Amino acid sequence: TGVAPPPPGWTPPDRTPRAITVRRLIEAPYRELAGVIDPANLQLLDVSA
Amino acid sequence: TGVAPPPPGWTPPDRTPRAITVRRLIEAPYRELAGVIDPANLQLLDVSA
Amino acid sequence: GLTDTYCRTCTAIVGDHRCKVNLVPYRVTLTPQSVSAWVISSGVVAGYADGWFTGGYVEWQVDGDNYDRRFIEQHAGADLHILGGTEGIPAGGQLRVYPGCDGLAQTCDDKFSNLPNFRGFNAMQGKSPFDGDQVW
Amino acid sequence: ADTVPAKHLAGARVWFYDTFEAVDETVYSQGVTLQARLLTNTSEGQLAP
Amino acid sequence: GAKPKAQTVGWRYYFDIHFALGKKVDEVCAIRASGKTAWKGSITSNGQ
Amino acid sequence: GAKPKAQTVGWRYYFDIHFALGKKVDEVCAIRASGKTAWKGSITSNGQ
Repeated sequence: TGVAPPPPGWTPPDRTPRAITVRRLIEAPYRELAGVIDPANLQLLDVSA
Repeated sequence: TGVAPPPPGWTPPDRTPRAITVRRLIEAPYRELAGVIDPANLQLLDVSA
Repeated sequence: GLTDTYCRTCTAIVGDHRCKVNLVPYRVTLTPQSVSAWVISSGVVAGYADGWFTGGYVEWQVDGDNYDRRFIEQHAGADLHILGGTEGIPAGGQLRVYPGCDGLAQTCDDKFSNLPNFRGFNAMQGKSPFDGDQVW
Repeated sequence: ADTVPAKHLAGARVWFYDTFEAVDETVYSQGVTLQARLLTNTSEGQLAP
Repeated sequence: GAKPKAQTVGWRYYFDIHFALGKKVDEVCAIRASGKTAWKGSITSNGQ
Repeated sequence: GAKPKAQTVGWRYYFDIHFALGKKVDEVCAIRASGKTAWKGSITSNGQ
């Protein structure tokens, strides 16, 4: 025959999770602890926390 | 013609949010704070809270 | 044999066994004033509001105890529009004319006060399912 | 609680606030004046402020 | 802080629906929804 | 501890879809979804 069938079918999405390329680790400063931890528990926190 | 078509169709609900007419503001007494706040944080609360 | 529909109109012939409305009080006996090819005119009906006789039928005696009947397309003033032409209608014979019911609940009750027997469903539900997509 | 009986003329509004109140967790000192509004919420959306 | 005084986990929906089962019927026996027998019995006259 | 700094209660989904309504059309009046009028108007020329 002359005519040919083209490829496109369902075109499944490519999820196939990849590893994260951009990232970073940090230490939480006193600002977030003050804003997220109640005073009663915060005051008992030692300086080395 | 003689016959006429009556109105009723889908009769959509009328949501169209309205402003609240009845309301009030209050100050929480010590009862709810005692019943909703743990003792450790409650004891540190100043009298002016 | 369905003969059943969930619509807003009456879905019943005025005077049928379902309407249970007696048309004998509404019977009007008259002698037509003038008869034309398509319109029969009489002054007595001129005293009724426009459309009062719309949907009614005209019955007159042909021979013995048998009557031939015709319809009324529309009633306007003193002129009556007969369905299919006025052929066969005697020019001086006695004619009996009955009114017609539009079928609306307002029409059914105000004119005939037959609302309890109203077979129509005006505002019970038009679309509302209990297995739709979003109630709101 | 911390209340005493008082005359209430006919038409006074009674609120059963227990378990039916909206509370702002932020702590405010005494003597501060606030301005607040209540916006209704429906399946069609939120009321325009 | 602490746990909220109350939590809105879900809502209860109430609807009033009027429906017709067709022409005249003699007796209604039971109602089944989602494969569960909600109500079983018998009524032969207009009532609740 | 205490309440999380933020909570992920739900997600917003975005999709770009291309579709055809058939042969040539003159005017598009409104779009209705789930019984709610999302958009009503009129456009007679290619545009946004």
